[PDB]
Amino acid sequence: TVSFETDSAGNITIGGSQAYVDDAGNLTTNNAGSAAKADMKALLKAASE
Amino acid sequence: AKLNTTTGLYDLKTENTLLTTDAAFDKLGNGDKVTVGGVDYTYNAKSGDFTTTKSTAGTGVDAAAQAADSASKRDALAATLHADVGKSVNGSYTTKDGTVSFETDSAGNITIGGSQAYVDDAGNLTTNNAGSAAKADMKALLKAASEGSDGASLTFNGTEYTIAKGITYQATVSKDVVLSETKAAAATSSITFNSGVLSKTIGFTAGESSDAAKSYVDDKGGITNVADYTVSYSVNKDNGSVTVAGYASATDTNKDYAPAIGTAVNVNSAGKITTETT
Amino acid sequence: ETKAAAATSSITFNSGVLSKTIGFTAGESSDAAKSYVDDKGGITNVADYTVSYSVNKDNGSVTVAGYASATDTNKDYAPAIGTAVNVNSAGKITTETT
Amino acid sequence: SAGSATTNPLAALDDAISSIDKFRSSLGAIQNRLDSAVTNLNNTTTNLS
Amino acid sequence: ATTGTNSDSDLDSIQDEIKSRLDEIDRVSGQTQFNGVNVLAKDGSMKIQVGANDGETITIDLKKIDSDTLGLNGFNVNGKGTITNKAATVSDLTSAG
Amino acid sequence: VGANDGETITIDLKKIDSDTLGLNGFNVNGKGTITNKAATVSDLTSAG
Amino acid sequence: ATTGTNSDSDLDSIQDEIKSRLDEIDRVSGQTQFNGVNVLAKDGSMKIQ
Amino acid sequence: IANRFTSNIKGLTQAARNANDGISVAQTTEGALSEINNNLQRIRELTVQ
Repeated sequence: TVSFETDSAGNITIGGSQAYVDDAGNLTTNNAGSAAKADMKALLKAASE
Repeated sequence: AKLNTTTGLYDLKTENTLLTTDAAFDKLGNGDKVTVGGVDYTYNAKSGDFTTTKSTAGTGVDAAAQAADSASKRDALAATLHADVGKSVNGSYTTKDGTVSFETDSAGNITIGGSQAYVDDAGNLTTNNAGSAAKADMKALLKAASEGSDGASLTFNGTEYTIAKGITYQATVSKDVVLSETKAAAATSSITFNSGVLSKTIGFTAGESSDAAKSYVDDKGGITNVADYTVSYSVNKDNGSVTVAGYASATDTNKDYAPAIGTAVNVNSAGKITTETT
Repeated sequence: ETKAAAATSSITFNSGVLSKTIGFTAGESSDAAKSYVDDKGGITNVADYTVSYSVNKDNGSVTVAGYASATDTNKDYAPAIGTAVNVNSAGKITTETT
Repeated sequence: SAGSATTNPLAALDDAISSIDKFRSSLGAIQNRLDSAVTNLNNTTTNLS
Repeated sequence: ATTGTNSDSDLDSIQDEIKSRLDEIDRVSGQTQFNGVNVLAKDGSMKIQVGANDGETITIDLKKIDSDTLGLNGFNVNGKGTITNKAATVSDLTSAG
Repeated sequence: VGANDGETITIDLKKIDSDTLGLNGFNVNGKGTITNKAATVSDLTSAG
Repeated sequence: ATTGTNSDSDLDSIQDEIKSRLDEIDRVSGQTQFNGVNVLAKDGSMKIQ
Repeated sequence: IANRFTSNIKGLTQAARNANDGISVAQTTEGALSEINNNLQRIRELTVQ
């Protein structure tokens, strides 16, 4: 389970810091492999795929 | 003093003790570098101990070498040292552009905010799992960081570890310990005395210097280049008084220990030889 | 004679134990050595150090964050990061508040 | 699960006061003996004169 | 202060006064001085020549009087004293290992 | 307090007013002021 | 003066008095004279037969 | 030794005067605090009403 603060116009923020979505679909606050795509649309697309 | 038959003078010879590890350690200063067994230690006077930089492993030059095995076993050893079963410890795991808190309790178990997190293929830390890629352990986290495309930085209670794109980290060893390895056997330990401007490297094997260097301490402490201390005394046959009639030294001595010629020789209160009247 | 002519002089500093030899051109050092003294006196052989300050735009507070050196420098002139910097009596930028 | 409050404050204070009183008594005795010495010195000086 | 009717604020005020007076004791001990000699800060002795020949001396013994030699260091009268600890449970039982 | 250097006693003072005791908008009847706040760049960014 | 209760004007007056007395010390040192010799203005020595 | 004793006596007398001034400061501040406390008590009574 992850609790995230969505911001205006679409953003992901965990613990006051910008959060990134993993390519496989997990949510993190640190980028790995130069794959951040810090957007809720990207999070939804990753979850769907 | 011995009488010189050919000249008739009295020559007094004083010996000088070779530099020892204890004296070198006493004279050790801030920023000094000690090389024993091929590993370099930096002395710290603030805490009075030697700081070291230890890489994980890597000796072979190709993939099919012992380098990978050594790296794996050193990673396992570090993870085992990170057990801390009795009490929990907090740290931070930082990627190239992001950071995350870390709170482990025992056996290298990753817990973030009271909920167990997991490590990904690229060392990413996520509270969730995609495809059952949990492997929530310190060993798995370290292996994923080592095999990851990008390096990471770990901050713990002790020193800060850096996983390169191998793990480089600082470590602390006691001066007494380092002394024990230096004096244990015929080691090639060398000490560099650095004043921040002036530097000299002394290489001594199991105590005394064997690098053809005249390092000695007996004069007043410290380091000196005088191998031998010999001075000639002339005894007046009529008066009976003793005067200094020059001196000779094995090394140059740069006339640093030169006493005045023709000055009366006096006996100190303790019984030594001294030119001071009072 | 060392300063006026374009000679190649050598100067040796000896403390009785520690020795250093520095080559000198006509007024400067050309021995591929750093040999800088301008900081406070003494030869500290550091080319230059750059200190990076982070400015907090919320209130305007300035702290120390980042040190760069063209030489090893042993972090001699590197203040600990995250320490609030102040202004000395003479207007210089300095970290202590005494 | 013993706490941090001092166990026997009155006993500790009594011990402190007793130590102070002993040291004061010692000083008083020394002062009396010194005054007696002064008187003896004056008498001896008069007789020697 | 030892009375149980007093509340936490009252105990805090009383202990503040106690700490102030202990500080006064320490200050007087440190600062009392005679002819450049701290009489109360050393555990030595003084010799007084009372005769006309050598050896005719009287010794005054001084004692180092302060908080340390009287105890009273953490005279924590505003503390908590004996407190009953809570019963164990399965959560911290497993946390213990 | 002493005759030599460093022999001092310190008296601590406190800034006592409405601000340090709260009570600013006591507002028993419900009509008063707050003097809300001064904005900052973080507030502007949050506002967009 | 070292007491912290004093204000700026009080410190100024006290330092004025201090400066006046230091000036007196200097004046006495400079002007003290015996037989045309400034006894306190020189670090020398005098020889008596 | 007489000079040292004179210096100590003068210093201690002046220190006693300084302590008296400090006591005066404390008394004035405490009177102001007492008046503030009375006002606060009356305000609390009004709130209860």
